[PDB]
Amino acid sequence: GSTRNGRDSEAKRLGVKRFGGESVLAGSIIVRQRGTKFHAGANVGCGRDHTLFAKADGKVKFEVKGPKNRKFISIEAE
Amino acid sequence: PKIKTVRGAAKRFKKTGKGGFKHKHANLRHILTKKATKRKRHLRPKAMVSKGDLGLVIACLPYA
Amino acid sequence: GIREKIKLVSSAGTGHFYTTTKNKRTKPEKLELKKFDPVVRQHVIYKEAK
Amino acid sequence: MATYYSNDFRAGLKIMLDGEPYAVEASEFVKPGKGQAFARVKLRRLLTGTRVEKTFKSTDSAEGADVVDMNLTYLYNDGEFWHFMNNETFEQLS
RNA sequence: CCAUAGGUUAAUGAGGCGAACCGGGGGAACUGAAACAUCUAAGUACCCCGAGGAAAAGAAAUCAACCGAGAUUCCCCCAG
RNA sequence: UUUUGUAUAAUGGGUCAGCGACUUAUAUUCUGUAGCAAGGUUAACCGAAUAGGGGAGCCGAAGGGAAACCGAGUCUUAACU
RNA sequence: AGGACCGAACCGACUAAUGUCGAAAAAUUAGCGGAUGACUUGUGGCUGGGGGUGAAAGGCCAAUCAAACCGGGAGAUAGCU
RNA sequence: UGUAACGGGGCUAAACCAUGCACCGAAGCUGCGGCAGCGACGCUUAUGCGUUGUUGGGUAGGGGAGCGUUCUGUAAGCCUG
RNA sequence: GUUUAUUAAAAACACAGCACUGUGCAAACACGAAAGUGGACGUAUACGGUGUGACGCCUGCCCGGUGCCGGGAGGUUAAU
RNA sequence: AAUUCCUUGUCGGGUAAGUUCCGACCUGCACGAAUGGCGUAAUGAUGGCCAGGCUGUCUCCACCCGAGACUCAGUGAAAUUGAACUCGCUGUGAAGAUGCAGUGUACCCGCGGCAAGACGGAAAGACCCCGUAAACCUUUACUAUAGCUUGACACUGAACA
RNA sequence: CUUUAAUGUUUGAUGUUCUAACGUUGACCCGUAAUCCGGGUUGCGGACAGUGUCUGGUGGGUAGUUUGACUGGGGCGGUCUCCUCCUAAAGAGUAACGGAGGAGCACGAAGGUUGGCUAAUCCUGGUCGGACAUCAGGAGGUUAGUGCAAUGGCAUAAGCCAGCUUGACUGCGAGCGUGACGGCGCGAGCAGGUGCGAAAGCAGGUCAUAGUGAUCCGGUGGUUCUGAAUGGAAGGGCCAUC
Repeated sequence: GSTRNGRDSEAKRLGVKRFGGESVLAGSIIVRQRGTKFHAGANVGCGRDHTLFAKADGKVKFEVKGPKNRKFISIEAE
Repeated sequence: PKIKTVRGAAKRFKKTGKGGFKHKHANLRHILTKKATKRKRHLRPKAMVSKGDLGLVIACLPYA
Repeated sequence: GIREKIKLVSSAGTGHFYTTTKNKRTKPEKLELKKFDPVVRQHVIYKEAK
Repeated sequence: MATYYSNDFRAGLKIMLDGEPYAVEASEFVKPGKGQAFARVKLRRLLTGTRVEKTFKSTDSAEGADVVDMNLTYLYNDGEFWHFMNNETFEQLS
């Protein structure tokens, strides 16, 4: 007979690129993600694609803050 | 007989001072108004031919 | 397709132009935007043309 | 551009070949073992419309027409012409 | 009617062969384009005519760059 | 030989002797090597001629730019941190 | 009289067997069809390659035919063996 | 097609499970002799070694080092009735 | 009667007849760059083409489509 | 039905029995009127069917006569061929074994026969797919072109309406 | 516009007459012993026909050619780029003619900013008024919304509303992300010029992720950058674009 599926897309290569304590030079993408699964914290910016880019050549560190426990991404400064 | 140059590659590449090649980027001839001006700034200057497709350029223009 | 493309021409002395789109058969009044003119280095009014 | 192949269109799909618009009334798509496919299409002329019968192959067929059949309101007569108005958008028509 | 046309007679010349080169008249397709039609192959193969020991071109209605060079042909560069 | 894999019942060869398949030309790039070295080398041609003349040229010492133009800088830009 | 009839020569080729490294690159044997005609035959002409000829089968054109043979382009091209 | 569902004879342990030591068994490992690559080294050298460390299956494929054949110079030399 | 010389002799091809159609003669048409020939030393009771296939009884409706024939008002349209 | 799928349609004839033949019906998948429809005497090396006569076609083969085959003398081929000291079997295996495993059987070597196997011989499968293969053929495929056809200029001028 | 007439009208459209080009495959005469040819007369055609060049039409009569790939053999049917989820084995990636759906846009506000606001659906009470309109209160909690499929996200709202607005701005861009490459994505900061806000600040489009096509050829605008003797120009180039 016939089929109606067989269609997908270029896998977007998302996820975290730089993990925990791992020195990142300013402007380095850390998390490439759909929505704000991981939120931007200290010294880390958020782009127009919810890519949290580093902003200060330092470390990383994820956390949980407020009263929603949203992994948060900060940048220890070394 | 001496090697003839591919004449179309002669008009699209130019040798730089350390063996590399410069080429004009390829998206900036038409439907431009749907492109953002961030793409229409980065496509405007000259690029360098990558390390992968550098051997294909050398073979098709030996004198330049 | 329907939303055709227009050409905002600068009201300064030069001929710099922005190009954009406009659905003409819903909102047919012309665009009178105020954009940056890089020849004058000022921020003069632009106006729709074809 | 809206090009059509003859194995595609069902009925009412307005096509445009040989300088005249055509409506398709019906089309029977057949293809037999050891032959190719053809569609014996029962068309309809649109400008002088009586009927026309074409038996297209599987390839090719025609461009479409700008062929809108919308509701118009007869409201006026003058000399020859007859003017009309849309009750949805109020565009002129002569 | 003159005259031409034709016929006659004499004189002189050509005719055919020949491997390549050489000038002219005509002139492919396979192929390559990773298909193909523009294009290429290629004015090539091939065909025909014509001469010579060589032949054709050859004494600027040529170039040049404002300074100049001085017919034509051929080899090496310019120059893939 | 070809293949994922052949004793294969897949190919090929009756045997013997002889012949039988990466060449040649000219450009081009890298490797070795020899010469000379910010220089290196001539092509036709001339030549009592694989000598010697001949430097016409060619590549290299400077790049940037589409180009004019500028020059250890240049382009981009109204200007570059 | 007759594209009349039966039937030898002459012309043909319906069936069967044999033959199918044959006696023969299509024949033999036993029967079979036409046999005064749109017949058959000898000699010599004529028509030619996308052309001839064809009571038409794409049959025939020197044991070759959906485009002969020979020579040349030519060592065409072969992503295949 | 023939026993044809231990490989077979045959087995009531020569079957199964447990536990125990023996032995067989490879081109593995060790022994003994030779060979080659590569890396270190010491002290030597135009490079070798009591050395020492290791390494050495191979198709497509890349790298290295050779043998032999015909012919040219060395060669009117040398070998040869 | 003819046919696939060399696996098919038939219901295929041909046929007398039939009808449509072209052709007024320097004919239509065929062969040929052209001259010229065939048609034909014929001339519409003649020739070419196409379909059908003795004879008997017959041959119905459809001009939308496609071809053909005729018409020229109008629209479109080449070189110039 | 030279046409009918279903289907060996259903009915009748013929036969002890008939998917064929003949008649008929009509539910004509999908006849049909000069790409002719339906009849048609004659004719056919034409297609189907039935009957008489006739028989080795057959039940079911028997015997005889000749030419080979067989032996002998003479001459003397061929396709074929990796090499062979070239068994059965059951299993394994590039999946159908003379060759491997287990096992059985078999003294060495001819001759006359028969062909089940050697995936026997002959023909680089014709079917099937594939090649950006080839040829012819078709047409409302694409692009051209001969021929036909239209008009303008040329050969080509003079008078009026 | 629509008729009428005068003139120079641009002229074509045809339609008789004529003979001298031209035709004659009409008779006669000569070359000439020749149903060829040539000339000479004469008759009939006659500026027609015919031919050359250019040109529109028709043109399988003829020639060169094309006629896709995947595919559980091939044809047929389906499919071919992009986005979302699963398969996908907790980094990324991952196939099948595997299981499901979507895109070939929309918007000058649906973008920017500042200021505020909080849903869905039931429940009761209430004029017409019902299962359901508007009003009021409660329960409820984001089961709502998000220009559009799915997933992730969203209360500081990215959801709803209002004012002012054009940053849907030009030149750059450290640094990474992701592709074999062409490319694609993110981006603090820098200069110029603006918007909104008292200000701190935010703003180089939109909640993110589809909404798309390389070159060549050519079109338009700008810029003396080149401009075949020179001066211009043409044509190229660059820039904006189609």
